[PDB]
Amino acid sequence: QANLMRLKSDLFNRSPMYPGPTKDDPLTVTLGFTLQDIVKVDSSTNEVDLVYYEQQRWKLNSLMWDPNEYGNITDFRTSAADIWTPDITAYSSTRPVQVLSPQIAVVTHDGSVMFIPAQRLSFMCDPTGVDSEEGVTCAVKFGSWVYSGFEIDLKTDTDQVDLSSYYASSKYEILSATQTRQVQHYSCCPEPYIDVNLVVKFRER
Amino acid sequence: QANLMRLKSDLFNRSPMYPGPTKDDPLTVTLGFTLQDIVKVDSSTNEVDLVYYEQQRWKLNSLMWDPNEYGNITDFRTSAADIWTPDITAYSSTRPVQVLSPQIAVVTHDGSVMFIPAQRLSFMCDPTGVDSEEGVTCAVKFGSWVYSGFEIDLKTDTDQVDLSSYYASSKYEILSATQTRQVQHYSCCPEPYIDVNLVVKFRERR
Amino acid sequence: QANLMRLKSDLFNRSPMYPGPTKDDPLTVTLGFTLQDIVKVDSSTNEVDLVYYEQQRWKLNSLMWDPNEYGNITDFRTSAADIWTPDITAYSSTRPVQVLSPQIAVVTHDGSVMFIPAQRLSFMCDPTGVDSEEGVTCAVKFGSWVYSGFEIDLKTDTDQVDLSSYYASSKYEILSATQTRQVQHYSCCPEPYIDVNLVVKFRERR
Amino acid sequence: QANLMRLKSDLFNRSPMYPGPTKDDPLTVTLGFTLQDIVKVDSSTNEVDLVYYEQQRWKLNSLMWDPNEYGNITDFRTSAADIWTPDITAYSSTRPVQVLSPQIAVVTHDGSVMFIPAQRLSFMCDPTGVDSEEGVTCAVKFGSWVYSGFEIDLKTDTDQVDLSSYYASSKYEILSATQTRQVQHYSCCPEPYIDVNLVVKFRER
Amino acid sequence: QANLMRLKSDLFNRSPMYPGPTKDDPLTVTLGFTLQDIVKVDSSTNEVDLVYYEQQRWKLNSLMWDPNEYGNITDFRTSAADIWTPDITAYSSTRPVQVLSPQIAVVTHDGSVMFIPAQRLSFMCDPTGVDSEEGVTCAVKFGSWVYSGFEIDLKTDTDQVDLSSYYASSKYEILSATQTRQVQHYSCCPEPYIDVNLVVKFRER
Ligand SMILES: c1ccc(C2CCN(CCc3cc4ccccc4[nH]3)CC2)cc1
Repeated sequence: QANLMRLKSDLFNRSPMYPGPTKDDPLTVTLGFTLQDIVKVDSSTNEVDLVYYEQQRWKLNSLMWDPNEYGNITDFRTSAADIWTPDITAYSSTRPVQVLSPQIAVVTHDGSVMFIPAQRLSFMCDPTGVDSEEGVTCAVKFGSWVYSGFEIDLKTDTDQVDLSSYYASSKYEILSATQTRQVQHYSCCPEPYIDVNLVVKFRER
Repeated sequence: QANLMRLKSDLFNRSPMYPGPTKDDPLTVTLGFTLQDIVKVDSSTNEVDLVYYEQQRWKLNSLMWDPNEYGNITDFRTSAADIWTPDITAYSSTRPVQVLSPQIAVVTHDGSVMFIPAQRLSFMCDPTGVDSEEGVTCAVKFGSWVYSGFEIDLKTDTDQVDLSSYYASSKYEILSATQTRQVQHYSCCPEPYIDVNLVVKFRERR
Repeated sequence: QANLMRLKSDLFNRSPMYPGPTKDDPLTVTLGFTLQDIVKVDSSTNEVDLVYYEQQRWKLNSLMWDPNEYGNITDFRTSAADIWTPDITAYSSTRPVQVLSPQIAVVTHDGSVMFIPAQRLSFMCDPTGVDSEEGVTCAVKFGSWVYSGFEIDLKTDTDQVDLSSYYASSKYEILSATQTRQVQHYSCCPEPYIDVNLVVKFRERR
Repeated sequence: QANLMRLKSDLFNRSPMYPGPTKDDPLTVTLGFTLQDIVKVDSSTNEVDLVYYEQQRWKLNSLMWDPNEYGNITDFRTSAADIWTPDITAYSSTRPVQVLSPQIAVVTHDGSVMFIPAQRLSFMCDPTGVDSEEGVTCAVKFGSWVYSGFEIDLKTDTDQVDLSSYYASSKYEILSATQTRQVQHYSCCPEPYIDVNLVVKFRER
Repeated sequence: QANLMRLKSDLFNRSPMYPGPTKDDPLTVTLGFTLQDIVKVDSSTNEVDLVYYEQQRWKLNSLMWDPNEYGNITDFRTSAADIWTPDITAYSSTRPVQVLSPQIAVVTHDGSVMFIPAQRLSFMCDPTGVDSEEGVTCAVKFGSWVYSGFEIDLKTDTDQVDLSSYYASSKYEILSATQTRQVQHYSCCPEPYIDVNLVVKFRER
């Protein structure tokens, strides 16, 4: 207990928080989606509600330590407020995202961080043809709101969304769910922007 | 009031907060559910709303004291923000949980903590057959979001949910309610994962 | 303004906040309800919404002062966040209570505190028979969530709920509204538990 | 910018916040309503929703300064959290009031404060007869929750609610809107209770 | 990293926050709208819900630095709470605006600030004729709530709202969307007030 208290004090109370990446020191953020349920479909407003959990991973040199100096502690859990977290947001949401899980991250001695928020998201989708055999395709882009591809490099481990935790008695059946890295340009900035496109094909069970 | 002010100052202002359990220092958390009401059933979205209070108890050596050194004070009440609390959550919720009670915990001189938040939860459940004699079975898993079974040992005193405070004029009658501890070794890694599966069998009152 | 600034500084900046009552130093809290309106009745979920004022009164020796030492100031108003407040909650609510008034309390030189939050509460009630001449009876208990009768002694001035401020053009007419103090004993602990049962008999106007 | 930074520091960092009025030092608060729209009417719950802005004015000696000592600055804007604000509330609301504007106040060198929060309020009103030619009359009292007329003297500039900003394509048309000050006296206590009774007569367009 | 941590410390911890503009030191705020979707239309309450990005740009001398003194850092990202932000609000909203993006701003070495909050707004609009070929015209004014045209000079880059990110499968089709600067005079003091009128002509798809 004493060694962990000493580690947290040395990492967070001694030095200031990580101020975010720069062009000279970019950061790689790996995203992964686990789709739990398509809760609601609104044909009158063209909104679809998803329940999912987003796995986020990044590495910081400022969060590194030698386990031998801290009673062989290799990892710990801390409030997400105690550390820097990437500004990953849905680009086509219609309501503020609702958090369904505790905001706690796991820090490893090599500086690796894992943050897995469970969320409910309302996003822009026309559900016409959901009642058919062919179904309907919905798509939402996830990315850093303010950091370009020069500061935050977004990645996926696989393009396959995890559907092993998908609610078996859901109103909607998943036909396909993919997560793809895209490099986009905007009438904003000449720098490239990176997003992860979550594409879900579904129909009424 | 002076002895309690002195105790709170010695326990919270002198030392930093408990940083959570580790594999070398695991923590046992006892979980208990008291079901008060099945408020809403949504057949179009497959959501069911429960009102219940979740009893949580754990013991910390850092929260121990000698009552004789603090005017024979054996226990006290403090804001849940002043102490560490386990990250126990519903794994299949559809809305952020709503708190219906003050966020205050009871600390005993032996280091025991009791925190009983009253909550309204919307979770995933197909209520088809609720209008029948047989009823319908809903299930929701509770556990630590970030800690494994090597850090947090989640347990239940009984597998029976307390139904003594269940609303008598509820729209739904409950037929059975169990709280069972489950160990899931199947995930990735050699570490086990623990959860309390709250299983409720219910039907429309008649 | 200078004398009040000096008083608030001496009462709040000099000493830490009151840490709550103990068995050795209990606190009496007087509770009173002023029913303003029965806003909503939900026959499909068995929820009833009330708008009421909850008068709360307690006395603290730490909040006492001599008016002669502070320019003859006998009382003042302060944010409820600057002082300790009792954890009085509804035992059968279905939604987090909504606050409709500023969270400010009145402190008197004898240490008396007056806190009257205006609230909207959704609680468990079957409103079947509200459309009848006889009406329907709803009940909701109020009490400390974590303190027993040995730490917080809950009291009422009267058995009657103040209906003088009840909305005259409400959808529902009040036939009777009582607030009764109840002492309960549970098998698990020897301490008595106190609650105020708010019982309201009402029907659809005319 | 330097003179304003110096003024704010001298007014807020040097001295503690105004502790509120007393019987010996009473404060006059001038209240004014600008009705923007009657959004919703609920015949099943007897609730009416208004969108309006509430002009509040008071004067404090602690907020006075000599413009000549601060680069001829006669007034400034500050967050409402930096200053004391009166506890003016609706006495018959059914939902917590929703704030539609930034919580910023204007302070003048003579100690005058102007705070104009834009709000959405749900209050108790039977709207039976709104669909008729005669319309319906709704009333809602506003006043200090904890201060009596001996501490806060509530006033109005006019009896007329400002309707110059009322939404022209509203579902409901305003037939009359008064803003009248009332004194309530009791036999028990010598303390008067002051309120501003906002009375609105309206019908469906 | 070290140079950025040093820059943020020198800009925010050394000096107090920007206290806002004055008549003697006015500020130009550039406003731009990117309409993403007309989510909801409520014919019973006369409310229309929009999802848009509000680009805000201003320049402060207090936020200037020499990149050469800070490891050639030309820009950075910081929480909107760490800096002053203009009180730009919708004048005819019916609900508190909902934020759909992280509250982070970009600061450039010349003192330029870019803040782009993504929002969901419910505002006053009669949607009668939306089901027709001609459609319906909705308008909503945006401006500083407490600052006059003598303190905050509101500007636009173009008269045209960015519709390149408008949801293609929306329930409503955009016929025209303009953002125009207006100098209006209110019932208060003789100082002019500036706004940006967002006018949207739309119909059912
Ligand atoms: C402490 C002191 C005052 C108040 C308010 C005073 C103004 N009243 C509207 C009219 C009113 C009723 C009423 C009932 C008891 C005593 C004084 C009262 N004044 C609303 C309550 C609240 C808390």
